[PDB]
Amino acid sequence: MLDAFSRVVVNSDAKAAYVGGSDLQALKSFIADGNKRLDAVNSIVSNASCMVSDAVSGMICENPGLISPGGNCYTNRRMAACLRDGEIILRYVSYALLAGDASVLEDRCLNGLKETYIALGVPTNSSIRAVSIMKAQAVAFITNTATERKMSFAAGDCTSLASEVASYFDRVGAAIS
Amino acid sequence: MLDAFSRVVVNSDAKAAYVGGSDLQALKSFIADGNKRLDAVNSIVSNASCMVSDAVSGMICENPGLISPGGNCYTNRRMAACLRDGEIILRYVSYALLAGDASVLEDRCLNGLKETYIALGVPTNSSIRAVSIMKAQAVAFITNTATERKMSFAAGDCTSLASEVASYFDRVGAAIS
Amino acid sequence: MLDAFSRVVVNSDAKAAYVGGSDLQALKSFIADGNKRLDAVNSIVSNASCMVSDAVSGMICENPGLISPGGNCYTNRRMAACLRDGEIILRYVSYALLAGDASVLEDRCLNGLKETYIALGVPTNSSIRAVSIMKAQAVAFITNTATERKMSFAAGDCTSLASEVASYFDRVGAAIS
Amino acid sequence: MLDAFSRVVVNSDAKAAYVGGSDLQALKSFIADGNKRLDAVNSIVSNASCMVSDAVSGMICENPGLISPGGNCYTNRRMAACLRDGEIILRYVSYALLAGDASVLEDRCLNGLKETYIALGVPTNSSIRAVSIMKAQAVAFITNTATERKMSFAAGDCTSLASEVASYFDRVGAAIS
Amino acid sequence: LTLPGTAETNLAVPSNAVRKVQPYPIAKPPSYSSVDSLRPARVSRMDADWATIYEQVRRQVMGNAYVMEGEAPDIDVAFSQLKGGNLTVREFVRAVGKSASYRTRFMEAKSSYNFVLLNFKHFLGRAPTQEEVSTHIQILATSGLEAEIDSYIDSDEYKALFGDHVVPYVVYRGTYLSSERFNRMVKANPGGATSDKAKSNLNMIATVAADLPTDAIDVMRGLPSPITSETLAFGTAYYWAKVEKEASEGRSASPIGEKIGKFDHAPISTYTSLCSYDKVNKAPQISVTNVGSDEHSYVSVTSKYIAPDMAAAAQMLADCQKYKAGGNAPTGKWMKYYPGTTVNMAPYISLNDTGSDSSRTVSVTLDKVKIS
Amino acid sequence: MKSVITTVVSAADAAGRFPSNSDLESIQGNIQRSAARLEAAEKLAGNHEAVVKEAGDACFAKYAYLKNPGEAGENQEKINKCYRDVDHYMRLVNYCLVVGGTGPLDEWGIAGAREVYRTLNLPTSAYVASIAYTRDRLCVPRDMSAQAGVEFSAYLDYLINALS
Amino acid sequence: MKSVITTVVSAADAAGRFPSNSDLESIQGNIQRSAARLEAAEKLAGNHEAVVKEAGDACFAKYAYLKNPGEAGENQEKINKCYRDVDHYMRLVNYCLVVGGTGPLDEWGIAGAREVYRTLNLPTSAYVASIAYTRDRLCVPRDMSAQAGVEFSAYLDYLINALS
Ligand SMILES: *C(=C)C1=C(C)[C@@H](Cc2[nH]c(/C=C3N=C(/C=C4\NC(=O)[C@H](C)[C@H]4[C@@H](*)C)C(C)=C\3CCC(=O)O)c(CCC(=O)O)c2C)NC1=O
Ligand SMILES: *[C@@H](C)[C@H]1/C(=C/C2=NC(=C\c3[nH]c(C[C@H]4NC(=O)C(C=C)=C4C)c(C)c3CCC(=O)O)/C(CCC(=O)O)=C2C)NC(=O)[C@@H]1C
Ligand SMILES: *[C@H](C)[C@H]1/C(=C/C2=NC(=C\c3[nH]c(C[C@H]4NC(=O)C(C=C)=C4C)c(C)c3CCC(=O)O)/C(CCC(=O)O)=C2C)NC(=O)[C@@H]1C
Ligand SMILES: *[C@H](C)[C@H]1/C(=C/C2=NC(=C\c3[nH]c(C[C@H]4NC(=O)C(C=C)=C4C)c(C)c3CCC(=O)O)/C(CCC(=O)O)=C2C)NC(=O)[C@@H]1C
Ligand SMILES: *[C@H](C)[C@H]1/C(=C/C2=NC(=C\c3[nH]c(C[C@H]4NC(=O)C(C=C)=C4C)c(C)c3CCC(=O)O)/C(CCC(=O)O)=C2C)NC(=O)[C@@H]1C
Ligand SMILES: *[C@H](C)[C@H]1/C(=C/C2=NC(=C\c3[nH]c(C[C@H]4NC(=O)C(C=C)=C4C)c(C)c3CCC(=O)O)/C(CCC(=O)O)=C2C)NC(=O)[C@@H]1C
Ligand SMILES: *[C@H](C)[C@H]1/C(=C/C2=NC(=C\c3[nH]c(C[C@H]4NC(=O)C(C=C)=C4C)c(C)c3CCC(=O)O)/C(CCC(=O)O)=C2C)NC(=O)[C@@H]1C
Ligand SMILES: *[C@H](C)[C@H]1/C(=C/C2=NC(=C\c3[nH]c(C[C@H]4NC(=O)C(C=C)=C4C)c(C)c3CCC(=O)O)/C(CCC(=O)O)=C2C)NC(=O)[C@@H]1C
Ligand SMILES: *[C@H](C)[C@H]1/C(=C/C2=NC(=C\c3[nH]c(C[C@H]4NC(=O)C(C=C)=C4C)c(C)c3CCC(=O)O)/C(CCC(=O)O)=C2C)NC(=O)[C@@H]1C
Ligand SMILES: *[C@H](C)[C@H]1/C(=C/C2=NC(=C\c3[nH]c(C[C@H]4NC(=O)C(C=C)=C4C)c(C)c3CCC(=O)O)/C(CCC(=O)O)=C2C)NC(=O)[C@@H]1C
Ligand SMILES: *[C@H](C)[C@H]1/C(=C/C2=NC(=C\c3[nH]c(C[C@H]4NC(=O)C(C=C)=C4C)c(C)c3CCC(=O)O)/C(CCC(=O)O)=C2C)NC(=O)[C@@H]1C
Ligand SMILES: *[C@H](C)[C@H]1/C(=C/C2=NC(=C\c3[nH]c(C[C@H]4NC(=O)C(C=C)=C4C)c(C)c3CCC(=O)O)/C(CCC(=O)O)=C2C)NC(=O)[C@@H]1C
Ligand SMILES: C=CC1=C(C)[C@@H](Cc2[nH]c(/C=C3N=C(/C=C4\NC(=O)[C@H](C)[C@H]4CC)C(C)=C\3CCC(=O)O)c(CCC(=O)O)c2C)NC1=O
Ligand SMILES: C=CC1=C(C)[C@@H](Cc2[nH]c(/C=C3N=C(/C=C4\NC(=O)[C@H](C)[C@H]4CC)C(C)=C\3CCC(=O)O)c(CCC(=O)O)c2C)NC1=O
Repeated sequence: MLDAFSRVVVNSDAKAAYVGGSDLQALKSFIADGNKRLDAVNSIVSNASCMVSDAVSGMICENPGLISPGGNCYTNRRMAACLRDGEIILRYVSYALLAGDASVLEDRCLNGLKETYIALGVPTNSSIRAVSIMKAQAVAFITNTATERKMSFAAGDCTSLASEVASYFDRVGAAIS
Repeated sequence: MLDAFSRVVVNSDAKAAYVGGSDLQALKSFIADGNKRLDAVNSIVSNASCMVSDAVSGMICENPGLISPGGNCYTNRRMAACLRDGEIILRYVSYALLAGDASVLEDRCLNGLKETYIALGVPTNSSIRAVSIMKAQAVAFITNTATERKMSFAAGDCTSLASEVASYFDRVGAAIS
Repeated sequence: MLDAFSRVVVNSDAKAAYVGGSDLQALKSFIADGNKRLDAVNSIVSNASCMVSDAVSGMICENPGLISPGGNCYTNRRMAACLRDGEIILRYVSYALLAGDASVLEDRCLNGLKETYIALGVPTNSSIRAVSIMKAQAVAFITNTATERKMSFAAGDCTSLASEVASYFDRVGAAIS
Repeated sequence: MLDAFSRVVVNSDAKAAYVGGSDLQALKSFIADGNKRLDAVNSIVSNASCMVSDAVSGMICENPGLISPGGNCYTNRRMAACLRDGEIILRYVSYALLAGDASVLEDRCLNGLKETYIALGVPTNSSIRAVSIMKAQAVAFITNTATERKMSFAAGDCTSLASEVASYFDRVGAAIS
Repeated sequence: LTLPGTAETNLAVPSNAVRKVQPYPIAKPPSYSSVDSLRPARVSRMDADWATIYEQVRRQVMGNAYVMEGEAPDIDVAFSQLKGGNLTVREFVRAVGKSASYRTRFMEAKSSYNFVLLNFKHFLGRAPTQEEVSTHIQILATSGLEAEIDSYIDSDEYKALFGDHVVPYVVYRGTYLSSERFNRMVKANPGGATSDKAKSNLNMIATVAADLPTDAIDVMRGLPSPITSETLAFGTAYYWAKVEKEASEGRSASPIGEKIGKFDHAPISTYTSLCSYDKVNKAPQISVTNVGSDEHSYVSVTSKYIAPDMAAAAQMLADCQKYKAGGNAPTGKWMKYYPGTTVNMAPYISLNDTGSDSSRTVSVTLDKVKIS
Repeated sequence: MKSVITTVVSAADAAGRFPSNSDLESIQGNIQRSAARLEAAEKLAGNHEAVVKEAGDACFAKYAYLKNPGEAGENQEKINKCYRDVDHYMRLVNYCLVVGGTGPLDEWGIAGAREVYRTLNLPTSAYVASIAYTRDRLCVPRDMSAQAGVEFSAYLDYLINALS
Repeated sequence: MKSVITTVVSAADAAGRFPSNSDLESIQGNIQRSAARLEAAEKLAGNHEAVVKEAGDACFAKYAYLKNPGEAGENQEKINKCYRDVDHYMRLVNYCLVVGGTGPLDEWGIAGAREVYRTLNLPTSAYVASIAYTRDRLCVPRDMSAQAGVEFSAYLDYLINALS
């Protein structure tokens, strides 16, 4: 819905202001890391299936109450859903990393996620653990500090995008808490 | 949904236990009155149209306040609804007599029956008197103590199924109270 | 087993109380005249919805100023409250016929009900006539001398139970006045 | 207790009182031959609904002018009011039988009956004929000489209470002479 | 399965045997509809590929089903003919609805009333009125499942909104046939990350579409409205009212309390002797059977049963509104407040000891099964 | 779940009618069939630890590659996870002998197997080798009745056919 | 039509799957029930002209008002229409004793009865007077076996409950 260029136009629509040379250079800096953001989204979706499968099994291996019967990841259909439930979280933070602001996931992924997991009986403390693994791994890829997979890049700074995707992964955690 | 066979597996699924020879004879006891259960459902739906028409008109003949204008069972549409409304209760209790447990009618017929009858404005004290006539005639048929209609049967005891259907008809009454 | 019945009627932590097959004759050996006493409550609670709708309408047709403007059974917020209150007296007196003691009836139902009805402005002239119809309605069902409904029973005398509820309805008439 | 029974009657409002079994044996000791006298009231008021429905029906078959148009029992407003005066004689002679005096019969009932029957056009020569049937009906019930309903009794003689109620019924008839 | 060109099956109307397939998808409804310019574009058969036609049929007709790869082969039967052109996408959702994968997550698991409300949510993309339910609940009583899904797809409301080539979606049309019918549609259709499977009772539109008044709550309609049409009103003002309608909409808090069933109870200081307001209106719920030697006697305590406000409506007001001709012949004022009151002895029956008598005065009127 | 009762009760409800004389006739077969399959259940429940021990390692005897490092069985505990992974399958065919249909096997063991065994790299050919080792090891005089060996084998190859 | 086979083979097709062990088990009920009802069909086909002669007239013995002029029975030939109009029902009870379900009774005799019997002024109470007169005259020693008379009565009252 709203990207990063369209975020400042609704900040300027509330003032009825022509967007000009006092904040275009703040948006010209966004295009200055245009390729830095562009390589960052590609590294998330490069190893995207190994992202979520390590993340949900790391949530299982620290808490085996879900594999116990009565747990919410006991049966085979629910593990197939929980592999796919965390995949949609990766699919929308990769949208919001590309769009530059948390607007595309806040209404398509977060609007309605809390009452779906309450009425299902999903343990909310475990899904907090499930997405915080994905916070620690998405900053491990775009800082190129992944130990088992190193990708080649043009060398430089990328920690401004590291707090960007880490701000998104606490937005999915706040709406489920 | 859950029959009498699948009721003892979901009790055993929470224990992760194999079904063994400590409660299989309790389930093999259920099959021993297989034909006793089978003739009992056939005697219910034999006289099923004469069941509900004697039940609703008996509720009218003791409480003639619904036939008065402004009453709930006043007009010709709502009596056609009320003859249909008690017919669904007979249709789903007969499913629970065939399935052996109150699990098919509980999530389909009773789930949300309480606020449906409140919001439409059904007199809930008269709905207790409606299905209590359907309770006392359901035990009148499967013990074959019905005076005007006697059906031939193989001789024996059938009072274990008489406590079964009488435990269903007050589950309907408790869900609407 | 009556302790289990008395603990659930003073609203302790159980939801309901079921009596089995072997416990039912154990209850019948406990109280005196256990076959007739279960038949007396089965006459009352099968016609509880007809009795309090007749006794409230019997109270209105004696003193018609209750449904005049300024009355207590005008504004059908109040009239549904009075139709509730007749059932609560009938449901507590049918337990006391079953238990054989009025001790539940005095401490759960009747202490402070004289103080509640003077605080609500409930008139004690018509409220005694609401009980005095329901004494005569309950005593006609027990000896099966109702005018319309004649229910089938094993024959005999039940006038020891018929004078028991007239003592129990007189305790409602004492504690309201 | 009898002063408390005096507080039931004279209060000009609806009131009710009972006597428990500890207090009952003091009442049987205070009155003389009270097991006859408590059987004396219970013979009458258990058949009071047929007693007034046969005596004022016997008044009509001796004087058919009251069902003439314009006669005083022509409409059902007047016909139900004739039975309403029929029962209220019969309760006030029963408590006069129960207390053993006639002072509650004169002061609560008969003071002002001649002043209200001439003002209402009530035929006093016909209502004396109605209460003399009720004098003749009650002496059959007190000596168990009714031809239809004969009641079981601890045997003995109660002709002293037969003359006691006939001294109460003519005090009604001398009050409206 | 039938033919490589088939516009309509089952020969319900006579003029479908001569009716062509639509050569192009139907247009949008011609009213203004300010909401739909913020909405995403509708997906049709002839603009999009089979990867997203299958997803939006899962996102609308299946709700949010999470169909697996081994799950729903009946849909994989019906999808394999739609890619071959063997049936239109109008007939495809008829084949989806009549299939058992639609039945085994919406028909057997939901309730009888909720199955109709989910059918208007999936097929028509709205929420019905009470008269639309009452004509659809008789098809579930007399004709069953297959004729009830025929009432949506062969209706004229479907063919004007979508036709033969357009996937079903929430059609904002601006000028509606009722003002309720906008906001009951909107409440029935939330956005992403919501399904129908957890709410085995839906329980909120099952009681707004039940009685014809009591339109639903505003925060239950400001929630799924689109964006730059909700904002500056969902930062923290109605946001805590939302995050509540969500812990109540989730787990299905039954709306006897605050929505319909609206009783002004007395304050807790008014009684105080019949105290402990957890209790207060509890009765023994007693049941006897007395059949053979298995008849039990289930004496439960019942819940706080409320005055039902319609059984007190039919009777005590509509019923028994007699009370006529009440001059009652006022002659002689010796009475006191009790004109004709019998002493009413009423002997509690002499079971030989520990049973005793009490008396009470009452006004006595003869009944209507009495004289002549 | 998907039993023979829930087949005919939901079909009578999707038609919107009473239980007809076909539906009462369908349950009459279960008296003739539960006498054979319920003793196959207690023969499975009384021998469930042996049929996981000496038949779960036959997948490792056939597929001796996967105990190499970098692969699906790394250490000793994932082999202990693997004998837990097949104990649920032998629980579920015990759970379907007691029902009479294939009800508890589909949504609890089958539905979603194409997802979780593709993402977690679990080879389904090593699953079905352990199950078909149990399938051909049935015989009449030792194990069970001659009739229960038909239907106990008839549930196992449905697990083969759904996993492959 | 709606048999016990076509119930379970359409529910397997609407799910889109193979006939499983729940579907194979329902046909095993037909081995135990076809000995009972196929004897009842031969007792019905060998006595069909008797059970419409001395049982079709019993509606007219109950309803002698129908033979009045201006009614549904006017002349001799509509009474000869009527015994054909009842013999088609007894052919249909014979047509469903050999199926096992209520298949040929529904769309051939029931589906559409509320239309043609209301428009042409035929009282359905005088239909079910003739049908239930055949229902109460079943007995074990003369008519059939003890089990065939249960099922033959179980298809008659389904026709009573459909028309009433
Ligand atoms: C108003 C003018 C007026 C009334 C309203 C009506 C009230 C009333 N009813 C009775 C007596 C009984 N009511 C009974 C209850 C029922 N009878 C039934 O058959 C059904 C099952 C049920 C609900 C309607 C019964 C059993 C009785 C006693 C016998 C009888 O049938 O009459 C009374 C009399 C009470 C008394 O005498 O104290 C009254 C006042 N009557 C009105 O006049
Ligand atoms: C109600 C049926 C009571 C009951 C009452 C008794 N009535 C008794 C006597 C009696 N009754 C009448 C009226 C009756 N006789 C008629 O000729 C006509 C119609 C014209 C009617 C309605 C009369 C006149 C009498 C005689 C008394 C008198 O004349 O004063 C009676 C005593 C019987 C007896 O005399 O042996 C009783 C007990 N009877 C019952 O059992 C039910 C409970
Ligand atoms: C940050 C998370 C990374 C990182 C990013 C940098 N990228 C730099 C230059 C650069 N990046 C791309 C990638 C992008 N362009 C494409 O065409 C496609 C595929 C479709 C992708 C994914 C390109 C072409 C360039 C060249 C631009 C240029 O040098 O002129 C870069 C250098 C500075 C800059 O140009 O922004 C950085 C720092 N490098 C890292 O170390 C982390 C891991
Ligand atoms: C209990 C509520 C009844 C009652 C039941 C008994 N039934 C007995 C035997 C039995 N029942 C059937 C009926 C069933 N079989 C069918 O083929 C069909 C229709 C398709 C139905 C509805 C059959 C065949 C049999 C014979 C079984 C046999 O004897 O081998 C029975 C005897 C003991 C038993 O077998 O369970 C009883 C007690 N009888 C009653 O008196 C009440 C009313
Ligand atoms: C009806 C026959 C009466 C009458 C009744 C009214 N009661 C009203 C409120 C009320 N009543 C009770 C007592 C009842 N509730 C119990 O839980 C128990 C036993 C433990 C009994 C006997 C209570 C406690 C309350 C207040 C609490 C509440 O209703 O929520 C009432 C409403 C008063 C008003 O709104 O003004 C009425 C009209 N009034 C009559 O005229 C007849 C005699
Ligand atoms: C003349 C009117 C009667 C008659 C009267 C007698 N009753 C006798 C004894 C008796 N009566 C009762 C029941 C009565 N007493 C009570 O305390 C209560 C209420 C709680 C009632 C209804 C009892 C319990 C008894 C005692 C019986 C016993 O213990 O054996 C009686 C015997 C002498 C006496 O005790 O007064 C007489 C003469 N009996 C008749 O035959 C005519 C018809
Ligand atoms: C395989 C042994 C054949 C072959 C098969 C192909 N079939 C193709 C499409 C297709 N097939 C059917 C019939 C099938 N689907 C059904 O739903 C039913 C019955 C209910 C049946 C028998 C349909 C309807 C369709 C169209 C739907 C679709 O295309 O998915 C197909 C794809 C053609 C293509 O696009 O290349 C193939 C290859 N063809 C062969 O060469 C061998 C002999
Ligand atoms: C008759 C014994 C009652 C009574 C009945 C009425 N019910 C009315 C509507 C209605 N009832 C239900 C529940 C029932 N129908 C179903 O389809 C299912 C299961 C799927 C059940 C349990 C529903 C869902 C509805 C709404 C649909 C409809 O209105 O047809 C009704 C109509 C009210 C009106 O509009 O006037 C009546 C009269 N009411 C009574 O007074 C007696 C006690
Ligand atoms: C007075 C209220 C009645 C009356 C009562 C009698 N009932 C007699 C026997 C009896 N009653 C029941 C049903 C009852 N017992 C239970 O266990 C249950 C619930 C599970 C109930 C409702 C049974 C089972 C029996 C035993 C014999 C039978 O089956 O009928 C009875 C005879 C014994 C005695 O004299 O004490 C009487 C007198 N009968 C009446 O005439 C009035 C109206
Ligand atoms: C019946 C056998 C008589 C007869 C009776 C009528 N009485 C009428 C009204 C009436 N009666 C009384 C006295 C009565 N009420 C009491 O509260 C007490 C004791 C404290 C007694 C003795 C009163 C006070 C009233 C007026 C009040 C009222 O009823 O509303 C009456 C109605 C007359 C009318 O409606 O115009 C009748 C017909 N009349 C007869 O024909 C026979 C002899
Ligand atoms: C039937 C196919 C053959 C047969 C095979 C043999 N099995 C032998 C030993 C053995 N078998 C099993 C599995 C068995 N136990 C079970 O609980 C079930 C299923 C319910 C089965 C199939 C085990 C665990 C063992 C080890 C020893 C034991 O526990 O019995 C065997 C001996 C040689 C060997 O170990 O391979 C043979 C020949 N036996 C027969 O008689 C028929 C022909
Ligand atoms: C069984 C309930 C009784 C019984 C009744 C009698 N029936 C008598 C004659 C009769 N019965 C029938 C109907 C019979 N024929 C059939 O083809 C079938 C079912 C396929 C049935 C039930 C007819 C047509 C007739 C007329 C003469 C005849 O053909 O038998 C009868 C003789 C007296 C009479 O005519 O009413 C009796 C007593 N018979 C029994 O043995 C058991 C107790
Ligand atoms: C005021 C009007 C009035 C009525 C309309 C009837 C209605 C009616 N019937 C029964 C009671 C019953 N109703 C039936 C029903 C039937 N009996 C048959 O033989 C047929 C198959 C079917 C009706 C067509 C049966 C079997 C009983 C049990 C008593 C009996 O065997 O007759 C009951 C008592 C229910 C109970 O005990 O809880 C009532 C109220 N009674 C009335 O007082
Ligand atoms: C042609 C001339 C002519 C008459 C002779 C009278 C005849 C007469 N008197 C009464 C009617 C009556 N008559 C009496 C009179 C008596 N009842 C008693 O108990 C007393 C002993 C006695 C009088 C001494 C009473 C009490 C009424 C009923 C009062 C009334 O009808 O209003 C009625 C009935 C009227 C009605 O139905 O309302 C008639 C026609 N009227 C006439 O138009």
